[PDB]
Amino acid sequence: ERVVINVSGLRFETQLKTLNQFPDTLLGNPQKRNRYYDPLRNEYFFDRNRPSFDAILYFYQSGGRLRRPVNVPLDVFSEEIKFYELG
Amino acid sequence: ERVVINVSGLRFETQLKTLNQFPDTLLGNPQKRNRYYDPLRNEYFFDRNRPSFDAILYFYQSGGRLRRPVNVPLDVFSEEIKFYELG
Amino acid sequence: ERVVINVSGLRFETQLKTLNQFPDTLLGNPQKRNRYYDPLRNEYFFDRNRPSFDAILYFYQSGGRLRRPVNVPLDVFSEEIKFYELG
Amino acid sequence: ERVVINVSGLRFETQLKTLNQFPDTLLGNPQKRNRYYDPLRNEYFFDRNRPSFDAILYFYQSGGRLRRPVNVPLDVFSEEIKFYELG
Repeated sequence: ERVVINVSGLRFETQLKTLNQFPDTLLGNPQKRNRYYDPLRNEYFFDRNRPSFDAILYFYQSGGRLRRPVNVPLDVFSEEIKFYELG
Repeated sequence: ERVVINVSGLRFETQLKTLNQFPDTLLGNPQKRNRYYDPLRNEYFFDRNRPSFDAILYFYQSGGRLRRPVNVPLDVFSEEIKFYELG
Repeated sequence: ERVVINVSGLRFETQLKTLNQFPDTLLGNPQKRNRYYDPLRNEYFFDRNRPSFDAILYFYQSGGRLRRPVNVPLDVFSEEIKFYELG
Repeated sequence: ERVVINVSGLRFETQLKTLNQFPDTLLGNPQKRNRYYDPLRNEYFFDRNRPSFDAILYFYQSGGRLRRPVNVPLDVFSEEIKFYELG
């Protein structure tokens, strides 16, 4: 019931139900997310920006609210939104 | 004597005495906090905003001081305060 | 040669030599730091503000430079400086 | 294929291929990075500023983009850039 997402060493844990809410996104779509799955460690690994992920995960947890972390530059954050397919 | 609170993968450790200071809150009230207790991992798990929790825990540690993290948006933070019942 | 400081669940690792640089401080003075030592886990535990500690540790690592983290309020940070005896 | 960089207790994980992109830097040059390698723990250890490292790692991940974290002071960050040899 609980998924582990490893973003460059920073582990995030959430419920599969939280991700499946938006099946139109990378993390909400099994076919897409599975290419990042590590069966040895049983977690999804992304070699990407760590600070931006708090806002990405919150998008799912809040049911669709997206807020840019002030500490994260606008151009860095927009690239992440595009990668995770939230737009 | 020490409690572990797991907020979306981010572990916080504090003393039970620190939480019991405010028995009128979610974390200070055994009946409320226990529904989030995971006996397998022996920790309380919250699938919620990670950045906001530093200020939530500090509220207990400082004996009642609540300060909003600049890096956390006002509307996101207020929802957390309501959830943890600090108001 | 390496010490582990656990601040409310957030682990920091540094070298004993880095702390001993300022023997006039809490962390640089064996008699003071030892009352926070946990022999079971072999780490020093502080049930205190997590965000402020990055600047506290950097004080030792930089050889005396103290900068307040913008994300940490001035009154919260000053209380930490007083506790760790850096002034 | 995956490297672990331990910055004062904060673990970062990336791919060796991500670092080797810039062989002219500390982390991209085997001869330089190896003096910080810990064979016992199998990770590279740096007793340095933690907040600055997110932007340092992102430099490699983004293929050369360097942005200063607002929460990190300009003079602290510049010292890190010099140490990791990104300039």
